[PDB]
Amino acid sequence: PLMGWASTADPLSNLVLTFSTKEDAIAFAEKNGWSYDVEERKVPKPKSKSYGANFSWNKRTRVSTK
Amino acid sequence: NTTYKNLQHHDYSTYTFLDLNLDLSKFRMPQPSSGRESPRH
Amino acid sequence: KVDDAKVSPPKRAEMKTSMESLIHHFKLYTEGYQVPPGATYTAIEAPKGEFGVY
Amino acid sequence: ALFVHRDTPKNNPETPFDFTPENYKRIEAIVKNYPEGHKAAAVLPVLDLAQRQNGWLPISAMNKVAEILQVPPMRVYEVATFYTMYNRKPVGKYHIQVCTTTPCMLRNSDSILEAIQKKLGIKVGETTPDKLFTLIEVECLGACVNAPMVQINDNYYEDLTPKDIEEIIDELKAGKIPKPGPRSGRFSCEPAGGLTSLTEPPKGPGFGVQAG
Amino acid sequence: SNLIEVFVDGQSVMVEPGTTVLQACEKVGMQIPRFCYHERLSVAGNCRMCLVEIEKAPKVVAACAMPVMKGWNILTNSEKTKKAREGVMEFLLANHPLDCPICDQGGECDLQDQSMMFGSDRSRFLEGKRAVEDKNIGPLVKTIMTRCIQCTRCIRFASEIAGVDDLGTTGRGNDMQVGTYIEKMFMSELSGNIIDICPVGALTSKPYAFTARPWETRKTESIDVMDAVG
Amino acid sequence: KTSFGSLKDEDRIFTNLYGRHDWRLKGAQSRGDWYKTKEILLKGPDWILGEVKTSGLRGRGGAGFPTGLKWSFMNKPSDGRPKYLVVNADEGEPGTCKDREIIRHDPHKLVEGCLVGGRAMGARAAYIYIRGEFYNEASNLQVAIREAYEAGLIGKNACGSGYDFDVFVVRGAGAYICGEETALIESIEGKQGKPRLKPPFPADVGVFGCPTTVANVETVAVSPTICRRGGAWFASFGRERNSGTKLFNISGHVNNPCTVEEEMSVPLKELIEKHAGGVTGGWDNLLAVIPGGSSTPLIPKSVCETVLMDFDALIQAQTGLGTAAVIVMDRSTDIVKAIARLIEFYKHESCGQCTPCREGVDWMNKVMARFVRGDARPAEIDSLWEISKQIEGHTICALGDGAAWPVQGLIRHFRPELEERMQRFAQQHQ
Amino acid sequence: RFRGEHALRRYPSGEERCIACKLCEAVCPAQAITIEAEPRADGSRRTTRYDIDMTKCIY
Ligand SMILES: Cc1cc2nc3c(=O)[nH]c(=O)nc-3n(C[C@H](O)[C@H](O)[C@H](O)COP(=O)(O)O)c2cc1C
Ligand code: SF4
Ligand code: SF4
Ligand code: SF4
Ligand code: SF4
Ligand code: FES
Ligand code: FES
Repeated sequence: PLMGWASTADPLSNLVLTFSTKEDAIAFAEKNGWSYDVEERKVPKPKSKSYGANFSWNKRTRVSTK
Repeated sequence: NTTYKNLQHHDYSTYTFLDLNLDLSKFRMPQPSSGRESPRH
Repeated sequence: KVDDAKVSPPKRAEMKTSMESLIHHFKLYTEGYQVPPGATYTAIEAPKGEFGVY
Repeated sequence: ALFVHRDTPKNNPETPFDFTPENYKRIEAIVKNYPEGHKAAAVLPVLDLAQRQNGWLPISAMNKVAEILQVPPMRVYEVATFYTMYNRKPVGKYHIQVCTTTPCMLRNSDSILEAIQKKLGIKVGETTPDKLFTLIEVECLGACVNAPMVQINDNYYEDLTPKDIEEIIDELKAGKIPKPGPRSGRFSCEPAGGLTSLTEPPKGPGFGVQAG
Repeated sequence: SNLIEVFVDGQSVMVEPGTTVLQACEKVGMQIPRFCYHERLSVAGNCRMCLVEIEKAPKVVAACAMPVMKGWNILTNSEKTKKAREGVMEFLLANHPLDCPICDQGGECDLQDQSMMFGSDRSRFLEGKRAVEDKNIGPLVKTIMTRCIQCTRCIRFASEIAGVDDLGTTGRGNDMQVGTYIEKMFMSELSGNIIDICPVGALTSKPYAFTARPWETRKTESIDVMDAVG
Repeated sequence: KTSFGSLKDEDRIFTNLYGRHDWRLKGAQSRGDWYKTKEILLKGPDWILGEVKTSGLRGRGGAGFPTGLKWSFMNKPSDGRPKYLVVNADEGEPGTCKDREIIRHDPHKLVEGCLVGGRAMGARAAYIYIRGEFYNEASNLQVAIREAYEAGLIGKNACGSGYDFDVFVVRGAGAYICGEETALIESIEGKQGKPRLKPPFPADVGVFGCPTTVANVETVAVSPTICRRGGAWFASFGRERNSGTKLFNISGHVNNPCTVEEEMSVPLKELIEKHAGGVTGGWDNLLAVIPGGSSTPLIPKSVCETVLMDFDALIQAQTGLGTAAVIVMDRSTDIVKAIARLIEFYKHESCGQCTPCREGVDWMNKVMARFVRGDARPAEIDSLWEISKQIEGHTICALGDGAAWPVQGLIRHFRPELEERMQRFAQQHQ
Repeated sequence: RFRGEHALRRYPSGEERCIACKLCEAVCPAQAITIEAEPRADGSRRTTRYDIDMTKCIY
């Protein structure tokens, strides 16, 4: 109420712990006591694209611009 | 032969290219289609 | 300074008229230059003694 | 050269613009040449028809071509802003292209540039305070083997000199048009010495061939 | 059974047929730096950044659009690969204006990060530096078209996801203005998703425009509303 | 083997250079067209390909890819997708008039050759792309197509046998890039002229997705003559890799600048002076010689007095042979100014696909401006050397490469005029 | 080159020299700079709040 800042009563608000595997993450979280929510890893899906398919003859995949 | 066998080019008017494309439109095999009539149909 | 602008920032003349030196100035002061992984140690002679840094 | 439209009416659709049904039959011949399934390939010949009908194309012409070829207009705007033969500025009857790059400038095009400049009056790249003298200097056209060259509406002029400049410009003022071919004799692209080409009447299919 | 042998600097790995060099290099972890390729769109090649010296070839070729013959070896850390990256990164920063303070992608540039980690340091090209004046695309998307590196990513996004076909290249040589020719305020769906496509600071958010620069703001997981897909 | 080769009469592949006896299919029959071609066509396209590789046709237009390998790639078995033949007829490399002469004085042998190429590889229709600068010559081509149709011998069921073959003509709209190999293909497609990526070849995906190819007009002109004439009669003029006749033209600085057919090799001094008038001011007046046109490095005086005019010879001279502007230029012109105007041409015509040619021709245009005004340092001329090493081959097409090579030739040969120009600018400012 | 008062500058007969480009708060080793930025009705990007903590400022 004097400067327009965001104070907090949260010492733990600026923790982050970058790990390398989900197993050690869950093991450390269960080791140190508190609860935890696991979200699963999502890779980009591999696709099938080609420039010749962008220059189709009777397929509708057509670049239409260039 | 040292005589300019052209001047057959000389009479060319500004419509003659589209005129020749117009008149030579027959015996045209159907320029093969592909699915839709257009990229957006 | 070193003549490796991807570590030390350039000076003002090239900074106000370059492009690579302005980019290097900008990102070098925002992010900080990347440092390859590994653990090093060194130590020099502080007037106390072995000032070591790991 | 101001590649954004910025309407300025005598533009600003709808400018009233329409063709001739004979030109519509030209349009149907043009999109009857190309195969079915790829109608969008005749954009440049239809836009060439629009330029040959009305000497420069307005934006309503591009909307018209887009509605005829049932395409979005943006491809027509790309093709209009991309090439060289299509001048979106309004021009006059005759259009002067003074071509000068590698044999043309190195065979002294600057005399021709000075002659055109101090005969016509308006500066290079600009237009004239009448019609029929929109002057631009241009890059290579292909017809290189002679003096630096002048293209007017589908015609060439080679082997120039400032008295030929005076003659051709005064006769385009009069309206009588000279030949597209070369000057100073040499009625084609010729070796202009002692006729170092072929002289005998060629035999052709008569003499020794094989597997025919 | 449909495998291809490549060596990534000796490390062998297997490649499905028809795919690119770049997907296998990203399979082994090597992010070859890219500017025009993006996986939600088709493959242009107009940014030239992904050059890599593939062996027994005097010419250095692109990696976003190379068919993968059997038995390659891909030299990413060679000499002339680095020399080509130095050259291309020096070419990009020539006609790019000194706007990194007044840009809105200070923390999130691509020229800045990749020109630190891959480019030269002492610049050249003393005079010159042409500028393209901006347009008015939409009141939701602030647009400066001098910073456009003409990378042809928004164009492919339009013609292949938006289907609107209002953005195009105009001109030749150095002079390629990218946009809509006819003073039309481009308004369509997913036009807010073009400020995340544009890799350089040439298409930014209009209402956000000048409130923060993204190292201060912390990033937090949440779930969407107002659509049933999230 | 010939002693460096020259023109022997009636060994000209095509007569009627200009304005000769008539301009008609009857004149084509008198000059050697429509003679016994059906017996050539009905033997099998493998024999035509054997005839062409017997002649050993080097590909024209200044590329180097031979016609036999290309049209042997064109022997794909026919699927449901048709095959197309595209006859390219633009004239880049300013200084050209290569096929302007051919399409102005003899379209009939081009009709012969496109019929031969359509039979020889399974092609079905031939699109002929003329430059947009050539309305009158295009209408002459239309009159010749009307004559060939009105004979009732092409179009549908050609040569009397059941073999239809249609030919169309598409105008240009003015470009250098539409002459190239694949921007041609997409310029026919109605999209704006922009090259594709090469490892999908035109012989696999082409005009909208069909196995097509693109032939130069000189290849189309020479093609029925090799079919109607003997094997390797063409190949007896010059060396073994390159073989046959070529248009060597001086479009530039000589007295009577003109065009001559010659064989594959020639002594260059005989070529320049003993056929086309004389050099303007004598043999010792010229500063240098450019072969090829505009995509070729220069050749100075002490190199041009000795080097013969072969493709392998100009590979040995680190250049590339093209057409029709094998010209000299005088000391009275500044070659810095000439090459700078050529770089301005390169900026004015180039598409904007690839980043490096775009920005490299941008820097080279502004830097050659600063060299004509002379306002730089020698580190700048070596920087221009470094960027010309950087650009080359790192693009799609060869316009960036053909912008790299003249800078290379100027730096390899004419350093001292640059140094004296910069020293005179130092004397001017100081 | 003493380091004292933390003053601002401005253009010759012109507006505020700052752009609010957040470099000083990105480098401030006790984070005493606090910048909240907004553009005004003109269009040039500017600020709202530019605070220096004199306690945290190590100079
Ligand atoms: C930079 C460049 C410019 C070209 N200019 C022309 C041209 O003006 N006219 C043309 O017919 N072909 C032109 N071409 C294409 C070449 O002539 C090419 O060799 C042709 O497609 C096939 O010729 P070839 O089969 O006889 O080798 C150009 C190609 C490149 C790379
Ligand atoms: S506006 Fe952005 S995304 Fe579009 S071409 Fe330019 S730099 Fe690329
Ligand atoms: S996009 Fe351009 S102006 Fe913006 S931060 Fe990057 S280099 Fe600077
Ligand atoms: S090198 Fe230049 S002109 Fe050639 S395809 Fe690439 S962008 Fe176009
Ligand atoms: S935000 Fe800080 S670094 Fe940027 S202009 Fe303002 S005072 Fe300078
Ligand atoms: S340069 Fe003038 S015509 Fe080719
Ligand atoms: S990523 Fe391959 S060229 Fe842009």
